[PDB]
Order: sequence, then C-alpha cells, then structure tokens
Amino acid sequence: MLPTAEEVQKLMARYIELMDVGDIEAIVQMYADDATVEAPFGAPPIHGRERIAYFYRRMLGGGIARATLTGPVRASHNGTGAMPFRVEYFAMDVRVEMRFDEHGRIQTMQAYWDWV
Repeated sequence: MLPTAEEVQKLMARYIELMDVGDIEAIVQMYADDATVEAPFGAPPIHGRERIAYFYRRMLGGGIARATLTGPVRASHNGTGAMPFRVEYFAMDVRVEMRFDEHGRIQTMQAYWDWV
C-alpha cells in the first residue's frame, strides 16, 4: 500500500520540477489534507493544506528563478525519501525529508536550510 522506493524517487523528482518553475498549486496538490511542514526544521510547524499554501505562496509567490538538485534523491522502502537542492530568486541550500501516505501524498516534510 505505501509508495515503493521508485515511486518515492519520481514523487520527489516531481517536487523539484514544480519548485523550479514556481508551480504553487501543483506543489500544494502533492500534500495530504492534514499534512505538516517543518521548514525550516526548528521553526513553528505548519499544519494543513491552507497554511502550507501560505508557505509556498511566501516561498514562490513573488516568483522564483530556479530550483535544482545538488545530489541523489534517496528513497526508503518505508515510503520516505530525502534530497538536497539549492533555490534561486538570491540563493538558499535545502535538505528535505518527506514521508508519503499510501495515496502517494506528502504526510510530513522537514526542510533543513543553509544560507548561500
């Protein structure tokens, strides 16, 4: 019932694809109704699709130039995966961990941030 390591690799690759073109609505679509986003990890957690959109509206909603992987997408056999990327508007480096539910949607996301 959980996404395979291969499905996780395609889901996380799709995430980067949409971040890089500033596709807010399609990113929010990847989240489960009651998902949690901890980005940056340590800041107040974001609960539910409406508030998670505010975060992507805040991150992409004035426009983005590019977002690109800086290493392999790593997937578990447990419906989770991890990938490092760099965003550009200005610049920031991000290490993201995602857990998927049995429907292929993001239940939880943690992003570790680094200043460029």
